Amino acid sequence: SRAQVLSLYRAMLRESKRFSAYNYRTYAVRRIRDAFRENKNVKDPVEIQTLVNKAKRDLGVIRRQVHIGQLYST
Amino acid sequence: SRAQVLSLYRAMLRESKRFSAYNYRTYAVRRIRDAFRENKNVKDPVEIQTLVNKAKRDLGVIRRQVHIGQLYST
Amino acid sequence: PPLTLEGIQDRVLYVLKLYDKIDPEKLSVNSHFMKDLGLDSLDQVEIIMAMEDEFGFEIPDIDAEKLMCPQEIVDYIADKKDVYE
Amino acid sequence: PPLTLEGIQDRVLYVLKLYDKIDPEKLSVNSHFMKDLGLDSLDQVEIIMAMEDEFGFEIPDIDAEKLMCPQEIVDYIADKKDVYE
Ligand SMILES: *P(=O)(O)OCC(C)(C)[C@@H](O)C(=O)NCCC(=O)NCCSC(=O)CCCCCCCCCCC
Ligand SMILES: *P(=O)(O)OCC(C)(C)[C@@H](O)C(=O)NCCC(=O)NCCSC(=O)CCCCCCCCCCC
Ligand SMILES: [Ca+2]
Ligand SMILES: [Ca+2]
Repeated sequence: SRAQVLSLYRAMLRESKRFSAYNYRTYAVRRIRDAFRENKNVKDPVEIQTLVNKAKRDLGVIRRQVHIGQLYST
Repeated sequence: SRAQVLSLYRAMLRESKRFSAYNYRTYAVRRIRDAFRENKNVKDPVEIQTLVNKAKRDLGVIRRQVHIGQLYST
Repeated sequence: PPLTLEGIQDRVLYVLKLYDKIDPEKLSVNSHFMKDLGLDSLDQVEIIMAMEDEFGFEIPDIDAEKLMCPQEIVDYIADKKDVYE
Repeated sequence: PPLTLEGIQDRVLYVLKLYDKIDPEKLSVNSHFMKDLGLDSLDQVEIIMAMEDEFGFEIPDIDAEKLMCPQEIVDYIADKKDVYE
């Protein structure tokens, strides 16, 4: 649903800001924006659920990468 | 100074609330309240600093006890 | 149920009627904790902590230290919970 | 320097003048992001995140999703930072 997509969009952009390197913050933001926008006008509901599940999963990937980056920090 | 005493008073009461057992929350609160009040009308400035330093120290004691309690929890 | 100004004031005064150091017959919505109710600033810290418990959120130190009568507390809660009627 | 309503509005509009998707000549303090500026709700999420960066605090999702013109943002910032003039 619309609300779920926008909540995940915001959450992923929030996590992206937590990367310490400027280049990787911009990389994550660009990837998130293009990935959500390129599906804006998808209509097939099951295809929407599939894409929502990908966002849910990649939000986990982003959070784990943030944590690992913190462990390699100084 | 007045502001420092009241900041520490509030901080200690806040930490007291984090104990899991009702009896120990009430024990800590009672001890904090009596200890600050029984010195309300102290005038000797160096004696005030001494009591402020005790509050600073016992705030650390309270925080460490809270943490240890969390480790013994379920 | 969503918060209202009437509910906020009723609950603020309720919390104060349970604070055993206050003389029940001097308490009003504009009673100054110090000048009118004979409390001190140690009491005031405890009173605002009791308001945090009643309404379910923390009040920063800089804000809490300014609230010295029930009406000021009501106005603050209403502001922070965005209550207009 | 303490925040003022004038400073809040100037900085809100500044942030929007740096958002490259907005047509500069349609932007006004009452421009609706969707109906007037041709943005969508993905853009709106990004705009409010940019306001968080400018003013230094986070806006809860339920609040952020309602802000759809600059004046609404100004009113919200002023409220949350307790600015009255
Ligand atoms: P308010 O009425 O405007 O002001 C109240 C105060 C006390 C700030 C004011 O009356 C004042 O300035 N008094 C002067 C003397 C003074 O400052 N007294 C207080 C000193 S601080 C103090 O006594 C702290 C003692 C710390 C003991 C902690 C015990 C904790 C136990 C832990 C259990 C787990
Ligand atoms: P707004 O204009 O009111 O609404 C915008 C949306 C998109 C919600 C609306 O137009 C809509 O409902 N569209 C229907 C189709 C849809 O919902 N599309 C979006 C599906 S969700 C999606 O595409 C997520 C893809 C996840 C990819 C993540 C990539 C992350 C990369 C990480 C790098 C480290
Ligand atoms: Ca408000
Ligand atoms: Ca406000």
